Amino acid sequence: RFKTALEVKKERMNVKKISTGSQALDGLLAGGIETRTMTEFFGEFGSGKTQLCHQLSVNVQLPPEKGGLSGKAVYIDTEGTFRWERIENMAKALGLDIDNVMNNIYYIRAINTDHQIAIVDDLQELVSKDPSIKLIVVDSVTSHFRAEYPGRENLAVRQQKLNKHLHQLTRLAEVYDIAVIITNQVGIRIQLKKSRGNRRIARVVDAPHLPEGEVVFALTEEGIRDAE
Repeated sequence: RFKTALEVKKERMNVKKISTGSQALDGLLAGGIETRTMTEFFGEFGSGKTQLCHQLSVNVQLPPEKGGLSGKAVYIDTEGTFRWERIENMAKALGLDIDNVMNNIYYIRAINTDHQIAIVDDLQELVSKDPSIKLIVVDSVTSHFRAEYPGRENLAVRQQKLNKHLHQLTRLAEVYDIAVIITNQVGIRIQLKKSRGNRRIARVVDAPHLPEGEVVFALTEEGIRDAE
């Protein structure tokens, strides 16, 4: 039939969140990763940030009753650490179908700063031609900017470009209703710190709607999960 754009906004405006696989982490996130928002995970190598980028990429495919949005993911690789083998282990843990899972994850390595900005330019067309995409992950988003504008001498210029790039990401998330996650090796900012063994701690460092505080979770062979 013939609708009004107001009906279309009401029918589509509902809060969409994507589970991390850990109930505890979800709690810290008021349910999970949210569309129309950019969420950053930052911390040291192995703190959990990239692993989360792999996990969320599969969970997004899960139906709503299982924590996903029956959507697809784009995984933009900055330092070439993306491993399908991890995606493989995770979709297996959930009993999902591997070839399909892997099939629903667009992937690309951004080789340098200009290619990284170009890719992000191109996503509108991609998410435009394919409405099933509900997740964009940009791992180590600052990597190439730090390597291309090194030192506190170039600090200001670096801040300038990055801010611009990250703005494009926000615009994308809000106009197309997509969840964007960026990670950094160091609206919502989450620090990740190594705890004992495979345990890791997550704490809200910036998020006006999220209660400040931290939680504990684990990096397991099956994926992101609650610590034993």
